[PDB]
Amino acid sequence: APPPCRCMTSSSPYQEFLWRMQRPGNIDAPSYRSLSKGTPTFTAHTHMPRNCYHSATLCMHANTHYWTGKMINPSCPGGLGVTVCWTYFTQTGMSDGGGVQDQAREKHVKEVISQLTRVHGT
Amino acid sequence: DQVRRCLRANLLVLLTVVAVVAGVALGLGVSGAGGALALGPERLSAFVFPGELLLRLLRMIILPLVVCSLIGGAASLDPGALGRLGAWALLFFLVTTLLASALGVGLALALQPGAASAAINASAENAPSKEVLDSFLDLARNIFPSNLVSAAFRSYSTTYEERNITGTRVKVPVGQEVEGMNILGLVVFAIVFGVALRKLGPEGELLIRFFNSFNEATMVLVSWIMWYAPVGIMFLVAGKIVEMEDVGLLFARLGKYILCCLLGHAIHGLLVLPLIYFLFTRKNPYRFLWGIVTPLATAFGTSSSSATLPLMMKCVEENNGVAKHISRFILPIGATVNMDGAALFQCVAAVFIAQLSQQSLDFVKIITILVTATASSVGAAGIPAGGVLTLAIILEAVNLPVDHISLILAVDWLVDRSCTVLNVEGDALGAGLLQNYVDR
Amino acid sequence: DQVRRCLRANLLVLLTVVAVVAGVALGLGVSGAGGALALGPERLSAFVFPGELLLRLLRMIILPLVVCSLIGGAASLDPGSKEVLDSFLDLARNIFPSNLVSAAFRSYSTTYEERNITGTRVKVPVGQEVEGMNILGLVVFAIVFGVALRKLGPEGELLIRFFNSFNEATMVLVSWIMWYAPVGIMFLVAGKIVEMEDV
Amino acid sequence: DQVRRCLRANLLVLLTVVAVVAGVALGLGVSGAGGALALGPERLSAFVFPGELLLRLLRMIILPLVVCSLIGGAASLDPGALGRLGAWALLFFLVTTLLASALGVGLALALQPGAAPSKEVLDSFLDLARNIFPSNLVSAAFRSYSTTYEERNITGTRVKVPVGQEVEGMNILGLVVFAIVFGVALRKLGPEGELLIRFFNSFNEATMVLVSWIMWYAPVGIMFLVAGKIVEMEDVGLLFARLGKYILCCLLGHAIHGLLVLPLIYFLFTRKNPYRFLWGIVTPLATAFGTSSSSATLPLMMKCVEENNGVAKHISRFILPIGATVNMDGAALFQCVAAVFIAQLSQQSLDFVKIITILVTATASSVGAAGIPAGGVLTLAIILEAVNLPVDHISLILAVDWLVDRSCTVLNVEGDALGAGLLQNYVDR
Repeated sequence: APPPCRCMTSSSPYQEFLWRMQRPGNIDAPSYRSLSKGTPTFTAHTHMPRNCYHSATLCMHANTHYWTGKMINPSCPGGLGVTVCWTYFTQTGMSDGGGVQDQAREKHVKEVISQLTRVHGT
Repeated sequence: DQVRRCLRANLLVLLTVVAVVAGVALGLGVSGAGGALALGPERLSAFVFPGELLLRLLRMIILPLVVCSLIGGAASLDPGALGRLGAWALLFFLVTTLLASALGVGLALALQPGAASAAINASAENAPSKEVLDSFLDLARNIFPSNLVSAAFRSYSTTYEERNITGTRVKVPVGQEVEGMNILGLVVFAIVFGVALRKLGPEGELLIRFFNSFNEATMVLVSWIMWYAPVGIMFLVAGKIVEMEDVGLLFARLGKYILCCLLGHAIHGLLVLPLIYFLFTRKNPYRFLWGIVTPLATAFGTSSSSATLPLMMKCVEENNGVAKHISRFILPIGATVNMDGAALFQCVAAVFIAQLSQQSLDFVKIITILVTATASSVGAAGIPAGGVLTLAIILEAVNLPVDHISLILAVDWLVDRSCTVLNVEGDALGAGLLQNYVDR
Repeated sequence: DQVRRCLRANLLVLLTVVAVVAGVALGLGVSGAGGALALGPERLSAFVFPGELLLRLLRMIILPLVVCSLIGGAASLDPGSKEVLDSFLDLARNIFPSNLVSAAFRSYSTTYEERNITGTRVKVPVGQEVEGMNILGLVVFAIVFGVALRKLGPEGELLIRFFNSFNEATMVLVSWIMWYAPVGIMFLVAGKIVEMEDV
Repeated sequence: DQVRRCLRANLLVLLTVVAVVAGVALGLGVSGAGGALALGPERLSAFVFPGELLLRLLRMIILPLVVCSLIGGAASLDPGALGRLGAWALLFFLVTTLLASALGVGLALALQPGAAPSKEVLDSFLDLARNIFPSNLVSAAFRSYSTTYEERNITGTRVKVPVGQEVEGMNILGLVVFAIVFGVALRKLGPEGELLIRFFNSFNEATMVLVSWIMWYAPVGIMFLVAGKIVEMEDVGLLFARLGKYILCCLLGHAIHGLLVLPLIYFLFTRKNPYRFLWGIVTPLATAFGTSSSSATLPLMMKCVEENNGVAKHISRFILPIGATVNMDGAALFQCVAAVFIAQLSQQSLDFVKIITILVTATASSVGAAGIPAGGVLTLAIILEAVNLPVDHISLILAVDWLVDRSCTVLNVEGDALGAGLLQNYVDR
């Protein structure tokens, strides 16, 4: 039901180098090995703060749900004004100050509470 | 009258315990005669706001207090003596952590929380995991923070870039600085700056006077906040009881896990640490506990060891009078290093998760889960729900399923408070042993 | 001459008045011959840049000039869209900022969204510590810290002298900045007259 | 024998040089036995971690060190004398940067190595001016300013308007300016500012103690940095066969500027031996080559210039922090050579006006560049947009960026130290 994701890697290595150089806490220049090469492919981040996107929507790729949106800060992952994708859940024990990943986390735990209470009732 | 003098002397602790009791009663009354549904979300926010105000007041004080106290403590003692004292403190911290972890594993194996497992009750997707080596590199990076100002409000954490889902996933790791105070890096920098200041001389003397005066002013602010603290504790307890839904129904099958966690915490806090204190100092541990009641209740209300650190420092300073330098050097380090209750929680939770999925525990698995719990308790954040990330690292290291993590987050709100109480108690008891040792 | 002394002593206020008049004249000159749409926003930004520079210089000194001299005043007096509830809660949260360093460059605010799409369209308020600079929390902390220094005996005298010297240095920077000001007010006035049109 | 005593006296120099050489050797040996393909990701990360640890250790202390040292240096001299010294310092910096840019353009033209939102150069200059005067000191301690273009008008009239926002960085230039102004103001006061002067001097001395401990740790981090950078290569043969002329241009320009031009300037203005000064500052040069950042080697440069060479404390603590940001000859030569190489790649002719714009924009970019690894790559986009013919395919410049960046760092820190020595002699006269 969600639309397919259109979240490709950087078209040029220079753009990837530029956005990875301006990330918070950057300490060293990224290596040329770590930069994406060849034809662009689907990519997804495992964490994204809420202050990087105005809004996020669900998308489907390989029968897996992802969040998609447009970045508003060059220091945010993916660059500036680039449509990027990130996972439905963030890393365990990690928070992004609200946002879609957190809202998914509380949604899942409340679903667990509801079904476990129903199990108790039975 | 003697009773009047007794209440006047112990007025704060009686106010704190009455505040805790009244918060429990008010939460039960509001939940029974209403709850989050009878009154709207705006009324719920207005009801729970004073506790948030207390938490913000306690969080405002942490940074200058920790920095100034550690600078003064490191600059007030010789480098060799400071190194020996730190070695003894770390030995005590790891010994207590191993004891708590072993007790938790033993209780979880004896009582079998996950034996029944109900009806599995797990699927949407799988949350991303963090590698063990990446977590240790993150800890080593948080030590010696790259930016001193940026470390005051945000900390480094590694993320991953899931590339080529159909194309032989590689999971390239990329790191960034995320929100959350970097306590450990500030602690390390303060200790190093203090020893450098002592190595300097008269210039170090001037800077020592500056930081000591700043610490004294911060203690005056702590004294002012400690009087408002009972109301915030009451409202925290009441709001957290009201917000959480359908009491008892959740516990009817989680009772074994809750009993394991709280019984381990109670045994470690009433039979292990007091025993160590009595065998090393020959004093009464329960007098120390009576002195430190209200930091313990503050920790229970706030569920954050960092938030209750100033109150614990003050109560250790005035009552059961540990000297200022040794207390102000020991308490900040243990507030981010010594976490016995957290380790016991993570061991019990991991064993319960393993028993949920019907997996063997053998011997080497138990040994490595104990070692990883101990080695990952250090460097964990003192914020509420700070043990979830370390538990996830433990689960990744032990090769256990992660999808049952939602059951741990289901009821962690109370046991996390118990963990905070145990951690601050371990801090205070370690300070007591070190003070008794330096008295001799 | 007495008139020469009057001109020399009150140079700053007359320079400010002349700067306002010249800024008005330049604004009408640009908005007349040439045209305000000929240069466009790209050149308008460079035209109004000195005013932005003056504003940046004024904003850079707010935090020390407040925190210092508020600690000074408090320690020397000596004993003798957003709803109403959410705005009040934001004001209360900004008074106690919960992070001193973070309070210097951002402030708490409440934003509404429809994330809870289940059932009716319920507005769920969330806070995210938006970009600000938070006068209130720094002012309250500085006053409280000054009172605490006053409560301390001779121990806080070193801190009082430190903050007083910092305030004096900040005042020196203020005096230096206010000499550059007339160019800033001139260009700000010219930009405001160019941007709008009422004649 | 005196050999052991000499080795003990020069243990730091020997340790750092051997660390660099052993890093090169270890990188070559590991690359021969697998080239990180046998190592794998986790082992590769564990191998390259100690260099990152050294970099974080050196970046931890740069802010308080720069701030306190600049306050103390600015408060140690009269405003007229400090103004004259600063005017001479910026004149020297401008002349050296222009000479480096001209040498880079000429050498790239002679050897011919060649054969997405935009950013206006006026907006880049305004961003530099805004970064000179920050709007928030605490915010400027960990982030900088950059402009952004967005379409906010109607779709019928689509024009790019510039909006401002804060990007991650360190904004060392604004903090440098504020520290200088604060020091001048503190000396303007009488006995009132003496307490603050003593406070900042004590804080700087403690930071120097941390500097001593970190530089004693440094050689292992330098070795692992060099080894990790060498290991990360993919196709050495094809990369060299493609970029050999460009690498030769950059390295030859750096060597000519650092071994002939700056020593000649120092000898002409001082009538001394510049190579004795270079021998004094070998260790910070090796640290700059190891870490590829002028800010990380700034404390070691200040200590070596103060101790090994006869340079006054105030002169060094005032000149070196400024030159570590605004005086970047190696970055200028890099950017000029890369711009000419990219222009020759696309078969675009460069007449006199394009060369003049390249020189001016390279000087401005070197002023605006940051002392961080691969710090000169970012302003190459500004220069290319200034020429506006070389569309930004800087991806071909990379994969050899670490070595040339290290050479740029060496040239920059050398120029800073030589200027400090020249100004010290001019003050002594």
